[PDB]
Amino acid sequence: ADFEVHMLNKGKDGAMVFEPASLKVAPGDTVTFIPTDKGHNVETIKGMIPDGAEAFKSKINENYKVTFTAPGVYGVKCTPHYGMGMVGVVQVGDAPANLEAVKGAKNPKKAQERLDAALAALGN
Ligand SMILES: [Cu+2]
Repeated sequence: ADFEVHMLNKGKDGAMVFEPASLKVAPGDTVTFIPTDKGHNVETIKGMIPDGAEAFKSKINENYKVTFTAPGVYGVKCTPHYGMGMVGVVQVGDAPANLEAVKGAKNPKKAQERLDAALAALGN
């Protein structure tokens, strides 16, 4: 399955958002991060990627397709807008094994708020 996440200046949850900010996929699915607004990118957050994943960081304005192979929870940010809370979560598979690290990872306040809401939306 191939999914899309929009990078937006304004969305349902306010300014500087990924929509959807919460997504559950299967191993081998893809997610494309779409630069619907300019000025955004996607980057994995420190501490928020599972065993066997590779860190990643797109270029600003890049239409960025990730194939998710390693199971677990991924926290992503927009690099410039991380302090404004531009973040999202992708869960790959069921029963993610890296929740403790994910939940303990440090983040700016607005980021943490949105991450925690994304995680709760995933039933995590
Ligand atoms: Cu951004």
